[PDB]
Amino acid sequence: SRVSTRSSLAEDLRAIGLADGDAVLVHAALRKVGKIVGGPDDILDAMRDVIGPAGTVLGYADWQLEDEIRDDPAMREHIPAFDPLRSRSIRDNGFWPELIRTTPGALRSASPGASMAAIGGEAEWFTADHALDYGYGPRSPLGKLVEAKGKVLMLGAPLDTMTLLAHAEHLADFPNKRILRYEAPILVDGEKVWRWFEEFDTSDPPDGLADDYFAGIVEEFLATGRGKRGKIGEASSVLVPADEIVAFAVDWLERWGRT
Amino acid sequence: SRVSTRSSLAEDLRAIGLADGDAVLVHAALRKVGKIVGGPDDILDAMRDVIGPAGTVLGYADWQLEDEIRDDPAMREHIPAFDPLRSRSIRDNGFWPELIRTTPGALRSASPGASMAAIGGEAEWFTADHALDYGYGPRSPLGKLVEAKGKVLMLGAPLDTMTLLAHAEHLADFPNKRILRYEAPILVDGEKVWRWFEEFDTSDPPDGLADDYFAGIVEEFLATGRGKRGKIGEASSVLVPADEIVAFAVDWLERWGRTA
Ligand SMILES: CN[C@@H]1[C@@H](O)[C@@H](O[C@@H]2[C@@H](O)[C@H](O[C@H]3O[C@H](CN)CC[C@H]3N)[C@@H](NSCCNC(=O)CCNC(=O)[C@H](O)C(C)(C)COP(=O)(O)OP(=O)(O)OC[C@H]3O[C@@H](n4cnc5c(N)ncnc54)[C@H](O)[C@@H]3OP(=O)(O)O)C[C@H]2N)OC[C@]1(C)O
Ligand SMILES: CN[C@@H]1[C@@H](O)[C@@H](O[C@@H]2[C@@H](O)[C@H](O[C@H]3O[C@H](CN)CC[C@H]3N)[C@@H](NSCCNC(=O)CCNC(=O)[C@H](O)C(C)(C)COP(=O)(O)OP(=O)(O)OC[C@H]3O[C@@H](n4cnc5c(N)ncnc54)[C@H](O)[C@@H]3OP(=O)(O)O)C[C@H]2N)OC[C@]1(C)O
Ligand SMILES: [Cl-]
Ligand SMILES: [Cl-]
Repeated sequence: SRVSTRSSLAEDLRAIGLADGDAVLVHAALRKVGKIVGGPDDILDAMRDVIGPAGTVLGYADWQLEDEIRDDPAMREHIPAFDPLRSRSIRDNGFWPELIRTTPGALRSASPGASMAAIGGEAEWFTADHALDYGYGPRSPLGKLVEAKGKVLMLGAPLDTMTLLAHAEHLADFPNKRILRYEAPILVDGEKVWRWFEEFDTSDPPDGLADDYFAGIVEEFLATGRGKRGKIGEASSVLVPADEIVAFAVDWLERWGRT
Repeated sequence: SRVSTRSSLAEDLRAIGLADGDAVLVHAALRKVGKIVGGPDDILDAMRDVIGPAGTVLGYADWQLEDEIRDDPAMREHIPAFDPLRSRSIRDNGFWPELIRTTPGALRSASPGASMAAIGGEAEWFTADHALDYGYGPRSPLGKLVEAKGKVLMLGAPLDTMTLLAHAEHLADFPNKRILRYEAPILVDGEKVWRWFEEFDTSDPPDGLADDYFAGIVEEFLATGRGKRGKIGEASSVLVPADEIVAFAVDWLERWGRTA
């Protein structure tokens, strides 16, 4: 139990594989890092030191609308619409996405449940044109992370929380993919509008698979030797390439689909 | 089991005395408000609905640099400078100042430990020209709140967290006022420099007074029939005029200083 600094976190970052120009989606359990001089913003600052101004740091924001509130007819006129500039990140994703979203210069994508926050050189591209329906498919920050050959850093975070594998759930061809259909309010140029949405279910695993089955896929990909386990401060962390673990996961799901 | 809405919060705020054009400094214990459909941002939205675009909402941000870290020379090069655009509010003041600070359009003043976040029609005036030394005196959002005849809302918050009374502590003529001197990093045209600061002590009360004596002062002020109590959602709340309670508190302290 000793203090991390902005310079200290930068060298831990490089030791795990973070490099110049990297785009990296980060899932964090910030308590695992331990003591930090300047708070967790030192983590994001050290990240931008390593990747430089061309790199991008992302976080999975989502938003705070509860399903039972959304579907309560008495609540309709009182629910604030999703606003990429104002809607706060879902608390269950930890402070990290909210840390990014509230950093000046950061941007947030338009697809509510799948919304990502991004800061850095390509933050505008990663958050632009996010599909409202199927916000985990190719027209999403997750698809663009694969396209740009980005990475995913699990910063102390349990491996089941790697949202990128939901992009694999979208791409993979396996039978009986559940489809969700829901109505939610979104801000359309400043005005609240209720819009119907549809997507593949991301809150429940496919039938047969366990809730934390994302964790097993990550563990299998690391056994291939294409990842990197590393210590960020005091937090056991994993850095994996985005395109390689998506392909590994798509094949994993399609193979299971043929059983 | 009651639920607050932006609409019902605006009714509660009008009922306690918030009005069109007000400037209100808010101290909040948001848990006491109870369930809110849109989360605590409904409170800020309802307030802006009541006071209108000419009104201003404020919160007491401070910042997160700890005294033990600040004074440890082994930490000196690693401490980030205070940046009114990036330094997060001290967590001890609750989510409310950070809620305001991170709302687009909000501004945050320059005097680190005394810094305030503000949003609304006069947020720029309230946060401008905040004195680095004696940041609770006349050149501060607290002084400007008195000047603008603003209000203070304790939103479920304990009455001793009324930071406006530190402005009265600054003005009050009583003997042996403790003066604090400390060094802290700030940005001067976008570059970190360490600067020495001076102010009257706000982390400890005057010698002989309890740590929570602010609360007694507010209660004594309400005992005169000025101010107003009411429920904001489920939160027992207090709205007082800024100028009247400062004059009351300065009188209270100066009369106390003449005893013993
Ligand atoms: C419409 N909304 C959704 C919709 O989008 C859709 O949602 C899906 C969702 O349901 C799925 O969930 C399913 O799968 C998940 C994963 N298996 C489990 C639930 C299950 N139903 C979802 N799968 S994706 C999950 C993505 N999650 C993450 O990225 C988070 C990863 N992190 C962790 O898991 C951590 O373990 C965490 C839980 C966050 C707790 O860690 P910890 O508390 O230790 O650390 P934390 O990060 O919280 O920070 C603490 C320290 O931070 C410092 N701090 C905080 N604030 C500070 C401030 N202001 N200043 C300075 N410092 C600060 C501080 O040091 C803190 O420590 P301290 O407090 O001092 O002690 C896919 C989804 N799409 O369907 C459902 C909905 C509802 O419709
Ligand atoms: C350099 N820094 C300082 C320096 O400035 C100087 O500081 C002075 C300081 O030392 C003095 O302290 C002295 O006096 C104080 C007051 N008597 C006591 C200590 C003493 N030494 C100081 N005096 S003034 C203090 C001003 N304080 C306030 O304004 C706070 C008022 N509120 C309260 O007190 C509450 O009781 C509180 C503590 C906040 C707890 O309330 P609560 O539990 O209800 O928490 P919160 O309000 O945050 O609400 C939580 C809910 O909010 C929702 N939420 C949160 N986050 C959300 C997100 N992301 N999304 C959506 N919703 C969110 C949610 O519902 C939460 O609830 P849940 O978690 O879900 O259950 C003067 C100072 N100048 O000297 C010291 C230093 C260090 O040098
Ligand atoms: Cl709205
Ligand atoms: Cl409480």
